[PDB]
Amino acid sequence: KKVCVIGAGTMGSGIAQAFAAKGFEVVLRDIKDEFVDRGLDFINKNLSKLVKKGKIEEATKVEILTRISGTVDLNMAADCDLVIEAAVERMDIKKQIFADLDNICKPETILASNTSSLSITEVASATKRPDKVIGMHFFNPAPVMKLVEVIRGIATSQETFDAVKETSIAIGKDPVEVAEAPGFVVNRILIPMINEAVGILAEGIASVEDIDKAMKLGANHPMGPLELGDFIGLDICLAIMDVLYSETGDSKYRPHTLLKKYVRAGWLGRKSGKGFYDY
Amino acid sequence: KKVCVIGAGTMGSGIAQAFAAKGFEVVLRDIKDEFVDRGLDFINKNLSKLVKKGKIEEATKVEILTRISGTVDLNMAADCDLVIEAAVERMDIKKQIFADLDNICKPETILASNTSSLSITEVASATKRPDKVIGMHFFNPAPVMKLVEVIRGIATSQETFDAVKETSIAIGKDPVEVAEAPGFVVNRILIPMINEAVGILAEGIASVEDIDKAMKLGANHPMGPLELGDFIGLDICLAIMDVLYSETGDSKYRPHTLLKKYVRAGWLGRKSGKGFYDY
Amino acid sequence: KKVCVIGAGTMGSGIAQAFAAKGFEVVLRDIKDEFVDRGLDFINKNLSKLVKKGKIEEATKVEILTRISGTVDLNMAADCDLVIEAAVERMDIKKQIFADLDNICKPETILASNTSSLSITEVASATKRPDKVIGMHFFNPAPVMKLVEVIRGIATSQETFDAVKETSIAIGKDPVEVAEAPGFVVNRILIPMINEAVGILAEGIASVEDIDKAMKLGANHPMGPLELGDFIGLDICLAIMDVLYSETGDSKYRPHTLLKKYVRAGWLGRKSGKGFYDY
Amino acid sequence: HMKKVCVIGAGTMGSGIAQAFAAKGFEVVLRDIKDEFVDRGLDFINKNLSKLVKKGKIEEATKVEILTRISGTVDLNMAADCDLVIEAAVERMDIKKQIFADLDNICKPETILASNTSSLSITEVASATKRPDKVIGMHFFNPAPVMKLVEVIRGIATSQETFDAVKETSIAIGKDPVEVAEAPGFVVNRILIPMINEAVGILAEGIASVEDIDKAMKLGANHPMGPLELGDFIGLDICLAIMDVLYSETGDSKYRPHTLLKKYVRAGWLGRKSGKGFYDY
Amino acid sequence: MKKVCVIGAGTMGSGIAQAFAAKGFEVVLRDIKDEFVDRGLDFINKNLSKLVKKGKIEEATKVEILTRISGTVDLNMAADCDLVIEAAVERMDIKKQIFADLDNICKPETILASNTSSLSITEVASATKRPDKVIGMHFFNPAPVMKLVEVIRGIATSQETFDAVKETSIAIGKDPVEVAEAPGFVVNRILIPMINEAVGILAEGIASVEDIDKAMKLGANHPMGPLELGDFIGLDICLAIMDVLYSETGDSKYRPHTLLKKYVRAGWLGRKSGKGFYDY
Amino acid sequence: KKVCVIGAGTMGSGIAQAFAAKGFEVVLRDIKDEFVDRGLDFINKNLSKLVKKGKIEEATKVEILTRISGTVDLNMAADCDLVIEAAVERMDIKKQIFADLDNICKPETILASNTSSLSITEVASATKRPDKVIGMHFFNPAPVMKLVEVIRGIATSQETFDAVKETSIAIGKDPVEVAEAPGFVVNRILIPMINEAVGILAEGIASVEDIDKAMKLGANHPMGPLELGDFIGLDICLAIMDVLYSETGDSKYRPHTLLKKYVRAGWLGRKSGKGFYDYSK
Ligand SMILES: NC(=O)c1ccc[n+]([C@@H]2O[C@H](COP(=O)([O-])OP(=O)(O)OC[C@H]3O[C@@H](n4cnc5c(N)ncnc54)[C@H](O)[C@@H]3O)[C@@H](O)[C@H]2O)c1
Ligand SMILES: NC(=O)c1ccc[n+]([C@@H]2O[C@H](COP(=O)([O-])OP(=O)(O)OC[C@H]3O[C@@H](n4cnc5c(N)ncnc54)[C@H](O)[C@@H]3O)[C@@H](O)[C@H]2O)c1
Repeated sequence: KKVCVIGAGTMGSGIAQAFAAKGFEVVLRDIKDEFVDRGLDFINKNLSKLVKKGKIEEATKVEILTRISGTVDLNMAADCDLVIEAAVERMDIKKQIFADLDNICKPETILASNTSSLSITEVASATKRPDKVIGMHFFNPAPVMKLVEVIRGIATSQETFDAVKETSIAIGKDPVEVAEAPGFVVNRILIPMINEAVGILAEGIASVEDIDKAMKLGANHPMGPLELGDFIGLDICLAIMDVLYSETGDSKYRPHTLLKKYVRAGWLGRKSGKGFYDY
Repeated sequence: KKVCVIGAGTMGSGIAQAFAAKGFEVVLRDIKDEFVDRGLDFINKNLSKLVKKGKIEEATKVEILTRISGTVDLNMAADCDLVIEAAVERMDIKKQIFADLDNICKPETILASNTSSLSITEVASATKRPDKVIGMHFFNPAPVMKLVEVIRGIATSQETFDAVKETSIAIGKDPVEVAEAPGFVVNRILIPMINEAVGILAEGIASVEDIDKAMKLGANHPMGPLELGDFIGLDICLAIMDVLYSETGDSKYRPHTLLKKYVRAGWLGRKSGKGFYDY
Repeated sequence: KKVCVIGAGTMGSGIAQAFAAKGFEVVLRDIKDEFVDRGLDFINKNLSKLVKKGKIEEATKVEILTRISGTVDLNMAADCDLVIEAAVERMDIKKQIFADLDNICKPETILASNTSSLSITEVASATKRPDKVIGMHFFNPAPVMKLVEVIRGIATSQETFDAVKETSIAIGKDPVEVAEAPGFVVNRILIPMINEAVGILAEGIASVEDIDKAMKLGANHPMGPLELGDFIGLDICLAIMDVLYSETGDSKYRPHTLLKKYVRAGWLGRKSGKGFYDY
Repeated sequence: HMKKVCVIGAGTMGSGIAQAFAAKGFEVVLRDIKDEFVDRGLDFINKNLSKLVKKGKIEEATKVEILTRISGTVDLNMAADCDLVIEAAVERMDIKKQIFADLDNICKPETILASNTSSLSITEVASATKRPDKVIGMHFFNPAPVMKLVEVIRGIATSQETFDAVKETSIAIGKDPVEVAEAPGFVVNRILIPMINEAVGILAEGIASVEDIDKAMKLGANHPMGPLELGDFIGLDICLAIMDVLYSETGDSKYRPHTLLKKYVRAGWLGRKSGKGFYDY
Repeated sequence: MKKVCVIGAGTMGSGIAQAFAAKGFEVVLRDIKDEFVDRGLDFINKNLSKLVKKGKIEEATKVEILTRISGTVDLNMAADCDLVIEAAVERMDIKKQIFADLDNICKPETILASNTSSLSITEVASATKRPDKVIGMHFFNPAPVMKLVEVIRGIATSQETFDAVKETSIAIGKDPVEVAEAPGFVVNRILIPMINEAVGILAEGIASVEDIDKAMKLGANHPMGPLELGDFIGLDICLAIMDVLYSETGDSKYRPHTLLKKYVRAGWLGRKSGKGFYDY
Repeated sequence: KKVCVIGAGTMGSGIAQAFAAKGFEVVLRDIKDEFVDRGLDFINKNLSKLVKKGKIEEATKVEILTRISGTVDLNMAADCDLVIEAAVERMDIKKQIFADLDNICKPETILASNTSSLSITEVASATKRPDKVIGMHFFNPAPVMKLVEVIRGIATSQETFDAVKETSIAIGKDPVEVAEAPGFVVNRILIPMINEAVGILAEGIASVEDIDKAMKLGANHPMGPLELGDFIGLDICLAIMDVLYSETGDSKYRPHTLLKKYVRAGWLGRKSGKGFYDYSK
């Protein structure tokens, strides 16, 4: 029924749009009016694009925007049935936010995090409602991508998973159940695949462009892995490999040294104008 | 030019079709008439499907079939410009055949292997022609799939590479350059991905179908890794990991114990009615 | 209920004895009279020792020996409800035995292996009743030791597992359910512990006596790890590590070089008069 | 010849160690930084002695004699004339060094300086003193009054004389010492905790249940506890920390802690002490 | 290149300064205070005096060389220099600061090089707006005599920046090699793991310290055995390099041996402490 | 003292020479007359160089050859005091030879192997005189190279070791004591250095020439690792890395895939005219 999204950045704003799009009332919290407005402006822009394409009615864009209430006040979360944290990827911030909501929110509230790399279970333990703590891992762009990885911490109750599953379906998404482990499903498979491509390039086995063509034509992938690395962001790819190696303690997942070098140069991919390809 | 394909199974016959179809004279060789004739039957069937599909006229079918001469006699390769060895077999006898071809063939002839598990360099060393020995890795089905991984043995000359590259383009393919290494590009990246999926299943992190769903929706792939494993054949997948682990000596590429158990059960995927899914 | 034990060595004989002791009619099959009679005579001696010590009455011993019929003829397994193979572990042979038994025996017959190191699943694939093949792993001495690790191949049915579980209880054993994996439970944990001790010794960290004393007093174990290795047999300990490393592909389970050296010396422990200690 | 010992850190382990010495005719000092800690340690010793009285293991008067040999304090200088000092305090290296450096200045030269640490380098601690030849590990097992094993840990500069002296003292207080050249996990932890970590791996992959793993080990290897219940008994946080040290020190992924063990610890499911680990309590 | 600034008046810095002045180049030698600069200049004066005394150069040659070296504390004196060499061993945070400051101060042509092998040149270069002009130039002690320079290219280092540094290296009598930035470059990447391996052999009682060293000297014709070499380099240094190799690669192949850790922890660092694998 | 060398190949002939130059009586055995004469020629030819460069007198050359008798009869080993096997690097054959020698030779005979790669302990176990079996690892060229790695099997006696140490000194060598382990000392350290260089090359970090120059100038080595590889032979280098990986079970010692590719090409180094460098052209 009523949802709070903590953080009005790229994912936060998209998650807010996704719920609001399906008739849910949405509180959207950030820490300065400027940041809130930036999120509302971004949603508004997305929704204009959709009206412009004839995909929705102008009245629908308005109905959706009116369902979203921006705020800088964390107490606005208190009567919400679901909170989705999409803040900065920093463990102490996660834990601080969840501990506080645990006190601010009514007992029934489910507390979810969109985190890619941090332990749901650890986050849960900072609260006295671990049974109600869960991961809800959306994919960019949140309004469009149907996949949600529903991450169960070891103490996440079946009741909590079931409600989030149903809520996920209710907003037009296709949820999958994942017991907490490093990289969940998608990143666990995909990022090492990008890291493997780096390895091939580093040893002069083939060129950036041949590696990518080989994967596109040979495995029927939409993008080649290096192109994909650039799209996701090489700093993100590296941080993910760092967590896989760190969490597993298995050198299997060691990020390649050439990857480290690209990142240290600021050659992060599309968003910096340069990565494995020049933009 | 004129080309010889050695091996009249589905890959060999397919490759011969791809050349004949582009105006090249082709000698298809296998070890007895009944293998040769089966392969020509297979090709005939393939070209028959393409008339019904509307893509070519029956006349063209006939013309394509006239360019292909079946034989048991390896001496018919003597004046060929390119010889493509496609018969899956042991290193000991592949070496013989390349050595045999080295004596038989005119000095211009390039000797190519379709292998993906054996060393191109090692095979080349059984000939006095190592600068003219090269890998040409086609993808199933050979007539339609555009990718060719052109595999350079350490002695393969730039001349030999450039000729095979241009020949590849002449038959409608999109060649990539690959220095010989374990798994080339496609397998080196793709198979460990399937192996990774096995690992996630094995630790009860997610079900078979949620793993595949997550990869299809999350990474926009047309098949999930486990479903893909069943399609390739889990025996084939295991054998590839075996090669990667054996060649690298890096336990990063260790095949998962669970994959070994599926294969020892004869649960090979589609071809046996059962793998990670049952059919 | 009627059981067949294949292999009149120490373990096979002990197994036959445990079954006979609990009311089961038992066929004991080996490849030659000499081995069969040696088996029966080992069981006689065990039972006579128990009489002498006053644990069983003479008439109990006589009844027990009556329930065991020695034979060299595998067709005597034909109507047994359970067959337990306890011959020496060579996959090619074990597969032959299991295939033969598959044709000889009635369809209800469950086929069990006492192997510690060969794949139950792979053995099962040699038969047309993979759902009736299973591991039953006994501990020396079988008449005395309570544990049975019941090893499910990936195709072993619930019904087959439930029947073996009940039978184990019926013979006064305490079965545990183990999905097939390298080392099952006990060896998977115990041998690497012995291997670890060897490493400590090899780096001069502590003496043989102090390593074993530390573990006895510190972990409340009845034998220290090196003693235990000597008791089990160092050749046996090394073969298990070899299997763990070979199946996992994880160098976590590499056997220590010092252990290899002891075994190559013939310094196997108690059975040779010398291992980590002198006997 | 040692007859006066100072124990530093009045927790479970330090108080157990003070009691083991007090019970065997040493003059014992027990130091902590706050009287509250000291008093609590005394209460803990009082309590274990009372349980022995009540079991009929010892007379009440014996208990009163034992308690009299122990003098609590917060003044570090009370260690000055001790023949032996056993530090059993916080496991943080920089503070441990400071303690040992101060003891080095405070103590007569004959005084042997020991640590009960399981995780930190004796060699490294010794290097903060001018008496590295007289620094040593004396690793006790909980409960210290009952368990006979002591792992006597030699730093690379520990002298034969220092070891001999600690060896014969251990034998004098009724303990059974073993000699261990410093390395990660000494003997017991180095072998035992990886057994526990291995059980977690078996569990994680659905190979067998918690109860079946433990039964298999108890019956199959003739152990009194299974690895998973033993982890719960030791404390899964303690188990994870040790694995962490083994992996960190060796740099060998052979000793990587299982990811599932990490998840139990992160949940606060530490075993008996939290009412939940691999089993419910 | 006419004018070079060397930052750091320690042994390494002063040595590099000397090598440049000896070959005709004008040099600015910079450090943090006058005492250090003067110490460095006295060190150089002494080296050159040794060369005069042994008959390698004439007194007037020594004087000429010394006059090409100007000493300072002020980093602004590097502004018109064509090459800057940051010699002092730094923390990453300070290094980045220094390079960022040089980037703002110097004329746009100036190439900014680092002698310091432990840190990523690519990472340092990202602290400036001239990453194309940031490079590694790794000398060997003593820098006036040792011919080898490992010229380390950051991933953004331009062909023009490398070519200039290669040419300058040859102009000062050195023998440069090209190295793409990677952990341990060439020399340390091969050499230090060899020492580490020796330690593993020692730890398992396979052979004694002396027999290990004898074996390598006589069997592989090495000038020093691995264990005495460890002592000469400094075992703390050796450990720190293995730490970097393991940390950067993430491969257990390069794990420092636990016995090496114990020697360092004891303060038994080798010659510099009077004791390592040998007693000095 | 009488010595028997099994194998008149490069190493055996060299070893035989080294013993006869120091006054020992030598029996040199191979399986055909042709191979014996080949060995004796090779020795004669080496000694002729030592004369024609004034290193020894013509009379010394003759004395030396006189102390050597070629044979095809293994029974000529029977009364020798030391047998050195330098035949063929196959475990079955070493076992076979040593089993037979154990029966043929008098009880006092010490049985030594020149093997680089095979277990001394295992070879010794095919005899009933394991206390008398040992490794004597010579370096090419055996007559010149001073180092000998004396390899103790786990059963090799102190007596046997000291005898072989004394004999090693007596023939003007500098022996070192090595407890059996993969690669002994020299190869265990040296070959992975070469393997490491290969990895630097494979990743485009530096060229062949620059790698070797870096090592020569930077480490004061006479040869760089890649040219050293070519000199030793890349097949030999790969076979050693294979043994290290095989015996240790540790990926630390995995041979680089690039090395494997060079060897498969027949680019083995100097012996084939091409390895990391071009020699023949
Ligand atoms: N970006 C992606 O593609 C992606 C994909 C999947 C998951 N995630 C996860 O989502 C999170 C990152 O989201 P993003 O990419 O939108 O980041 P972002 O930097 O775009 O937005 C973060 C926002 O959080 C706000 N914030 C910081 N502290 C806060 C607090 N205490 N309360 C409320 N708001 C606060 C910031 O002001 C900022 O607007 C991470 O946890 C990441 O793991 C991101
Ligand atoms: N060549 C080297 O530089 C080198 C270096 C280190 C160690 N080794 C060791 O030396 C041994 C041999 O090397 P090599 O270079 O002399 O080989 P080689 O092939 O030059 O000579 C081997 C000789 O052994 C003979 N032989 C085979 N079986 C025999 C038998 N039963 N009795 C007597 N002779 C027999 C052969 O006829 C041949 O003449 C190997 O064990 C090898 O590991 C050699």
